[PDB]
Formats: sequence, structure tokens, C-alpha cells
Amino acid sequence: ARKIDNLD
Amino acid sequence: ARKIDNLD
Amino acid sequence: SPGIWQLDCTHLEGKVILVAVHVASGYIEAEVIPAETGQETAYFLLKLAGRWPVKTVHTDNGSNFTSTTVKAACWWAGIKQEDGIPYNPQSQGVIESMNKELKKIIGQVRDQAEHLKTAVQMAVFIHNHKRKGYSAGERIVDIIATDIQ
Amino acid sequence: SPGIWQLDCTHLEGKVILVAVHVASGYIEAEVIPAETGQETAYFLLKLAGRWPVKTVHTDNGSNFTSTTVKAACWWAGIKQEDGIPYNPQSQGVIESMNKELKKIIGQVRDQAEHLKTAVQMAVFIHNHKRKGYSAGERIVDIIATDIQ
Ligand SMILES: [Cl-]
Ligand SMILES: [Cl-]
Repeated sequence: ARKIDNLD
Repeated sequence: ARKIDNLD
Repeated sequence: SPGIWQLDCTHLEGKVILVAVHVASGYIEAEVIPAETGQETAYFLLKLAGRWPVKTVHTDNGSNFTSTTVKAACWWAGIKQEDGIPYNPQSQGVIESMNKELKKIIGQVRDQAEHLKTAVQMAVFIHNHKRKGYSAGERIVDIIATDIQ
Repeated sequence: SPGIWQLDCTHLEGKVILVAVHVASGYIEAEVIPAETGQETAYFLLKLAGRWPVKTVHTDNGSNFTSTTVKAACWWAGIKQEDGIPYNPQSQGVIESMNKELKKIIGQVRDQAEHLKTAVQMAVFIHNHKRKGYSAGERIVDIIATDIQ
């Protein structure tokens, strides 16, 4: 998800 | 529950 | 005063951020919970006291002061549970300013994280490392070590 | 030395206890998670590093070493991520003994708590406060304060 806690 | 995290 | 902490509860995004402040240093620990309950508060204090030598906690409101579960965790962990009356009215403004600073930090990081709990831990990290010069993380370790010695 | 930590993962009651050990003092932090994933590990390390000055983490296995999510957290929090190869075979024994000690404590408290997470935090508390005379909690504060000065 392009987030540090959800790279996807 | 007579427990520290559940006094009931 | 090296063992004295203050609880503080603030809201964001429909959730509750519970914060423990080490009063002499300004160092904090914090967690996100769906609602503030005596069980959640009690567990948070049991975590804090296994990590730092917590002698006294000033509770954040009357419900957590009253709560028999919070008192049971304070008994278990060897903490003196006290009220949080700002007999020094300066305490009241220091907490408000801290909550405003934490929320500002949380907005500056909010978009690097999917979940609020990540943004809250990034805000703890930034707050504790900020040099104001020493950081709160430096002050708390210096204070307690001086006490041990 | 003051900034070096070791991850460690052990199982009980079909759940996973994830542990970080400050190598030079033996102090620990721990949490209960349903399974070890890179995302759980990464969040745990973000929490640890906002509380103590974490310079290096020796990961507990190759999957957490490999995990891009764990590397992303170590980047965010300024942590050098390393492998956990016991080049000193003494490390293997210390970890195993620590795990056996924590499980023993957890059994001695297990019936005061409904949930395993409470028992694990009671065991963190007992381990960090135990005088062996200084405690691990005293040692980690002394070591870091010495390093700050
Ligand atoms: Cl609430
Ligand atoms: Cl697993």
C-alpha cells in the first residue's frame, strides 16, 4: 500500500 | 474471573 | 521524582491514545486502544512498570483512579497509585501542550503509515529523540542512573 | 555495546512470544503475537527503538533478516539490521536458557492471569527486576548513562 507498515 | 486482568 | 509518572489520555480518529509521561524528563510511552477502560489502563501500567522503575503513577482521571483493576495492577507491580489533581496549575498546561505537539507530529507522519498505531509509535520515537541540548530519552536515563548510584 | 540488541522468538500455548534482549545487560522487552510476521516484527522494533537508543538489532532468523518490512522499520528508526549467527557459540546457550527461565516464570504466574499477554508482561517485570547484586533494569540504565556521559 506504499506505507512503512504496508509496503504493498 | 478472579484473575488480575479479570477480577470477575 | 525519578520514579514519578503521569498518565494522559487524548483522542484522534475515533480512537484513544493513552500516554505515560515521566514527569522529570518529559520522556513518554504511548499506545492506541479502542476505548479507555480500567483493563486497558491496568495492562498498560503493568507493561510500563516491567520496563522502568515506576514508583508512583498520577492517574489521568477519576475513573482510572477508582478502577479496582487499575488498583490491582498497581498492587501487583509495586506502584503507588495517586490522583492527578494539578495542585501545580503548570501541570495542566504542560499536558495540553504535549498533546498538541504529539498530534502535530502524528499529522506530519500520518501519511507514511496505514495504521494509526504506527503513526503514534513514530511520534513517540520523534518526541523522545528530539534535542531541546539533551533529549527526553537522555534525561530519563541520566536521572535514573544518578538515583541508582 | 550499549546500543546492541538481539531478537528472540519462542512459542507457548500455540502463540508466539517475541523478545528483544539488550545483550550487555540481559534486560528484555517482549510481546505476544498470533504468529511471527515481518509486519509484527517491524512494529515491535519501531516500539523498542522509540523507547531505548537502539543502534543494532541481531535478527532472530533469516526470514526477519530478509523481510523488506523489517528492513523498512530499521531504516525509519535508524537501526543497523544484522544477522544473528552465533559466532560466539555462548549466545546460543544464553538465549535457550533465557527462554527456559521466561517459560518457568510464566508458569509460576500463569494462573493469576486470564490471558497469556498478562502473564508474559508479569514475566518481563520479574526478569528485569531480579537481582542476580544489581538487576538487568539497573544494568541497562547504568550502561547507557555511562555512554551518554
Ligand atoms: Cl474512551
Ligand atoms: Cl509463527
